[PDB]
Amino acid sequence: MFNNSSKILFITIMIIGTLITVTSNSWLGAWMGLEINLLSFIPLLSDNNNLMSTEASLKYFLTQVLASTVLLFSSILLMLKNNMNNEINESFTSMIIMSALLLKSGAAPFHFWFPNMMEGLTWMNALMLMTWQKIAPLMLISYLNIKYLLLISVILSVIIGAIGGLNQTSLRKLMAFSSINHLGWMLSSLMISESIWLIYFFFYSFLSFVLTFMFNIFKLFHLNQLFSWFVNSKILKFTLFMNFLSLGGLPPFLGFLPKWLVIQQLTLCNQYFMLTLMMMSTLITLFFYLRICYSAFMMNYFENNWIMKMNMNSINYNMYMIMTFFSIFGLFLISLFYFMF
Amino acid sequence: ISGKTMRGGPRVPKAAPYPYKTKKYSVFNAIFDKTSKRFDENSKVICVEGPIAAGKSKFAKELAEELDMEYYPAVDLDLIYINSYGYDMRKLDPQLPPSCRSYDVRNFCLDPSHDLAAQFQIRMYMLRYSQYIDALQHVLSTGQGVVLERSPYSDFVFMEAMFRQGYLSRGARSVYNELRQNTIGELLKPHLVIYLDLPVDAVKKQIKARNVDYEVQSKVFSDAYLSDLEQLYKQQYLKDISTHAELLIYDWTAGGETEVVVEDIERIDFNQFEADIHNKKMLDWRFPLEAEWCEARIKYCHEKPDLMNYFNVPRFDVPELVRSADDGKVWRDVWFNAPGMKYRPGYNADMGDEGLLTKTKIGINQGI
Amino acid sequence: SLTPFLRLPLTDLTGCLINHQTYDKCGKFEMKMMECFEAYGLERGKRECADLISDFQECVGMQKQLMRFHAMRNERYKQWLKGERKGQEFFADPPRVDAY
Amino acid sequence: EKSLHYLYEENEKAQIRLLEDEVRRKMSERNDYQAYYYRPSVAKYHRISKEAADELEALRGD
Amino acid sequence: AKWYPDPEFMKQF
Amino acid sequence: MIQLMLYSLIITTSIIFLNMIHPLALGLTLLIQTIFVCLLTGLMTKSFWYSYILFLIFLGGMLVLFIYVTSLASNEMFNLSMKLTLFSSLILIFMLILSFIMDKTSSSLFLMNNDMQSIINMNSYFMENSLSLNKLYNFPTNFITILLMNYLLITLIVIVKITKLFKGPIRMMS
Amino acid sequence: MSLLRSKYYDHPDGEDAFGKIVATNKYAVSAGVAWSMFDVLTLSKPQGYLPTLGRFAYNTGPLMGMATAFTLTTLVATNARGKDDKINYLIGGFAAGGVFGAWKHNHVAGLCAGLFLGIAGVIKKMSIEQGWEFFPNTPIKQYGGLNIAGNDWTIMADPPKNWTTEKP
Amino acid sequence: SLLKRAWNEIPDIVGGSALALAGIVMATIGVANYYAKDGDNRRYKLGYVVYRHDDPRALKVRNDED
Amino acid sequence: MIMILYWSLPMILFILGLFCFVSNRKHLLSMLLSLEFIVLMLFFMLFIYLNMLNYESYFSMMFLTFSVCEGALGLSILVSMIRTHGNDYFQSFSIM
Ligand SMILES: Nc1nc2c(ncn2[C@H]2C[C@H](O)[C@@H](COP(=O)(O)OP(=O)(O)OP(=O)(O)O)O2)c(=O)[nH]1
Ligand SMILES: CCCCCCCCCCCC
Repeated sequence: MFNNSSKILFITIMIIGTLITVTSNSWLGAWMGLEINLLSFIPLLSDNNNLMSTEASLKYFLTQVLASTVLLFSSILLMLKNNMNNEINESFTSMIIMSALLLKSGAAPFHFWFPNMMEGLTWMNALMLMTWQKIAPLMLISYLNIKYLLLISVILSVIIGAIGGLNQTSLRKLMAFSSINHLGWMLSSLMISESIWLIYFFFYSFLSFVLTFMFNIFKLFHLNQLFSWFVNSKILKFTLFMNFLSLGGLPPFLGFLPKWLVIQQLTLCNQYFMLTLMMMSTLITLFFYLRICYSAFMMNYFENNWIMKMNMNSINYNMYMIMTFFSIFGLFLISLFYFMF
Repeated sequence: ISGKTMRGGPRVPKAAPYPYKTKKYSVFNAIFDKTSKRFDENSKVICVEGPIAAGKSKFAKELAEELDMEYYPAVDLDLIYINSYGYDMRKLDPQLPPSCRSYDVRNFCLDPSHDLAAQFQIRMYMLRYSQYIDALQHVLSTGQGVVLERSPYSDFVFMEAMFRQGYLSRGARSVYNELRQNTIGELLKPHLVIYLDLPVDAVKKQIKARNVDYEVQSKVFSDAYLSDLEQLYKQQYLKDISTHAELLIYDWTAGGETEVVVEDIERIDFNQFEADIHNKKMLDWRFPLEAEWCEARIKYCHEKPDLMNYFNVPRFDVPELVRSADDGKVWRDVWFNAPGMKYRPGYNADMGDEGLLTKTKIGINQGI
Repeated sequence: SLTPFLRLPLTDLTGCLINHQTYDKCGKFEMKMMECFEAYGLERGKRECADLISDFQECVGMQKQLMRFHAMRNERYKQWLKGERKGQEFFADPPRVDAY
Repeated sequence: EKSLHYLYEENEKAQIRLLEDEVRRKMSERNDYQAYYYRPSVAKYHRISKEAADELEALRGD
Repeated sequence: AKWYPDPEFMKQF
Repeated sequence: MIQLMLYSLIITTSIIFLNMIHPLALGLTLLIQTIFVCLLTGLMTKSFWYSYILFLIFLGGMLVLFIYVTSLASNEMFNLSMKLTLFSSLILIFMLILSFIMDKTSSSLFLMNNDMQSIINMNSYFMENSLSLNKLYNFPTNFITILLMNYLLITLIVIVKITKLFKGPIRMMS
Repeated sequence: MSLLRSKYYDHPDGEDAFGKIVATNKYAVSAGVAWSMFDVLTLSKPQGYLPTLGRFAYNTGPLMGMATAFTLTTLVATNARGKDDKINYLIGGFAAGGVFGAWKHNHVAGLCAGLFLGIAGVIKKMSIEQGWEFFPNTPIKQYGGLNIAGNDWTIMADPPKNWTTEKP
Repeated sequence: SLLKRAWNEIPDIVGGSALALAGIVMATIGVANYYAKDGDNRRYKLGYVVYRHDDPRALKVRNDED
Repeated sequence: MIMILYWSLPMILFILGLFCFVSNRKHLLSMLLSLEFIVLMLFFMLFIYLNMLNYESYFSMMFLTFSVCEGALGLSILVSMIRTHGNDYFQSFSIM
């Protein structure tokens, strides 16, 4: 990834381990794929010149090792009682499998490691943590037909990930609490349609992957670093900050589309109350999105005087502005898509 | 570090020099090209030092000529007030607000007690930072060492000299200390430093050896201020650097000669610090693997916008470093609508650039 | 068995990890269950293969056989505690060691 | 007559949407068709391992 | 246009 | 009788392991725990291979962990308690009495040993660890073994990357 | 198989009392024990064997007061008038809000909580008389898109199957 | 050039590499000799195997001399 | 009853190992030893499952390999604590 080819090797074994996990027709192959993914993701997220990155790596290690051992325990119990790879009728060992998967995914009430560890990271490893490391536990939740435990996780995730993100002014913990709130929308789609979950995950990872690039290039680790961020035209900062209204679900931006397809598929499947509970949740998420959006919508700011030129990478800022165009004017591609039929 | 005479001629490179100003060096470029294939005994950073008037430019140019190194003079504020097209932006000050007007070295000398002078000091540190990576791009990628007329490490003494004379408040000192704590830890300390020691009065005599008007009609060049620089240098800065760099102190009351200064360099054994891997001398410049050398070269070539974006820190409690929002918009609509900076400096049709219809190239590590 | 979600060539090694086909007495029953799990599917196989699932389950898990054995052992000790079974004739005749 | 044509088109689209809603509900209720709600399970790996164990019986010996 | 974000607005973050 | 004794010893050592603050008490408790677990695992399989393998694994692991005991938390106080000794002794004598008064046919494991298998099983007459360990090197699951070789190489690369040898030795207050 | 294994709507409303008390207090026990289990370890740690049980009682017992007061108020309002309706659930919600106000020594919380729980009660009564379910079993459960059979990308060859669709 | 340095400083590694290359050549020769003849159909078979005359495995049975 | 007479014990010992893993201990290496204990009890339960089946005990070495690489990851994390801190106290690490 950065500064070493061995990090590219670690990304390769990361992709290999996650794709080994999600393709497994047995829980043991999924478990060993999670072991490969954990092995790959410990060395990225470790840096000896940072005192808090090693603590974040330790928190990730302890949380994933506890969650992987409970997952193997209840998998072995499921094989002990109902000798095939699945269960005919739902029982408590399926709930233990789902709880051990929810500790890996970071959903509430097992969410507490996730923003407490994200303070120790950079932005690229944060993006790998809250997008790709949610492929393997969320795709394994799809094999379990449990409604009450998943519904409790959905309600707790959308309540906590909205409320909890109000207090932090640091962008990493705020974006982690935003990822907890968007995890509840993914888990709410997981028991109605796996394709609609894949679409919400792809567009959420797209909006995460374009909002990381604005913070990775300019090194914006705090809320007032946005207010002190220098741009050569204030209309450019006004346009670049529209991706938070996209991630808040405001039409006519691109991020209204995955929330909208989740709402359409939930109402077709006759769920209305938890959908209404997720309406009140995303207003608070849009509220703490707007405190970032204070830094560009007032058009003139009392700014620091010493900095005069802004600097960026070539290929990273070139790839950033392709997706910022599609995160604003992405609803003109509504006719091109054919997944949703 | 062998000179021109002991080598028997001009310096020959150990390998082909990397075009670091034209080709971007990244992680995928680190496989085919390796950093430590070009390093030799001449690939060291030498920083010449001293007071206000000590003949640093001519001595540093002669040291660059004798040791076959690249000469890097001290950065002034004509690098940003005069852009790449030669247009000086000091003529824009009628249209600009008085809190956004041009402030250079002679504006500090005529008006020491101005607020933006504190900004000027901070600005100078950024400019020194803007050459030091340009020093470290030259040592790592080509294998030829550099000489620096002044260092980014050598600029907090100027801040404390303005602070003890009363030109800066506590808030600007705290701001510049916060930017120094934020930014100086990413740099590599230089290999060798040469300090040209001078008394407090003789530098003033050397002011009369320069005969420029804004330094003789000014007020800052007094007995207490130059003594403050001498005390700050010899009691904090050189003692902090001598734990890493081989310090060489000369008396320069006379004219001096650069050849004996060259001949003292080869008497230093630079391989005696490599016996201990935890030695404080040359600690930042030792690398156990070729991949760590390429890691440092990637950090200093592909992550120069990273180190320039580390300066983005918020400090709003001071009233000297905060630009007004109406004054900021007026400054933007004057400064960025001026000739020479309407667009990126490659693509400016108002200054005679041709072939813009088929041009899609941008400069690597270029200020937009 | 489970299903591969977004199946790739990487599931071909994983798919043959644990199964009863390698020299086991139950695997033919398992094979028959897998036959309708290829025919009806994983979801219709939970309803239309209730006979084939249960035979494999009490063939390899041995649930009903061990509940039968523990009912046979508990009734003998219950008769010994109640006094119907004499302590000298508490256990029956042992099998030959060459048997089974 | 443009309103008549658009009303005919929208009424037929509403009827087909209702019909596909009942078709999808009856398909997801009983899991009958292979297309939408079918969760595919294969007995390919069991047959592969049984075939490999069948070839390994011939190779036992000395 | 008459009011813009002052450092007192900047202080709460 | 021996299996129920191993049950009682594993229960008593697990009570001891849950109550020990000092890392060396945990190390000795898990030494006797892995001894008893190795014997119990052997009872279930026809051959005694994986008990030996698990013993080489768990003696190759805690050999390193003692060096980290002597490098980190070398100085920590042992605290013997009479309550834990009395509790472990009373529970141990109670479970030996309960195992002595128990029917050992009902408490025996249903997993088949090498002699519990019937005479008609021609696969039982082969060499005792051949058909159990065969599928590591057979055609369907050699690729998992390939994946394990590459996984161990990637593990070693990770260990070399996040234990920088050139930063110096490790101790308390380094 | 006891009186603890009872539901709220196993009988028509007003017919049964003790089963409704046991059921509504069972949900109160579950909510209070769950919130106190995520309370006494996480924020305001009691650091004692007895104040932990005191915080358990503090987070549990007022929820029993809520459940018992709402169920008794709904039972009295159902047994008073002949017709069953929504404002019985509304005044039961106001009684539970008064229990909240007695807990927190704040009348304003007691009213606002009474209004909120009355709105919850009339919505639940609309659910039980109109027939719709709050969290129904999902009728449409997409396990994939179109061509879920057609995107098998595996490199191993399939052996011939042992099952046919042909009748014997 | 590099073979003389490896044969001067680490000669046991060079001897082991020669032994391992000889082992790889002998493994190739052994596999080719095993699969040149009918190596999968071994002469002496573990267990007690009986084949009927109409079985396809019956005509593959060897009739060599001990 | 059948779940009680057979394999109910290593669930209890795995729960005790999980409670030993999450207990308030001063050092990280005690948590590493509790990880080794829950590896032992997961080996017990996986070994019961793989010995109901006849010849599928070859998987029991793969779980050992992934568990040893987990322990090696934990040991290298314990080394990387010394690169930043001077200690392995869990109170000394950052709570946020
Ligand atoms: N305010 C301020 N003035 C500075 C700073 N650095 C240099 N100057 C000014 C002081 C004098 O006017 C002038 C002297 O420049 P130097 O001391 O770098 O040497 P000079 O340019 O005379 O070159 P020389 O040594 O004669 O070759 O630059 C700084 O950080 N702050
Ligand atoms: C490095 C590989 C050694 C083993 C090679 C086995 C195959 C040899 C050739 C067989 C031809 C049929």
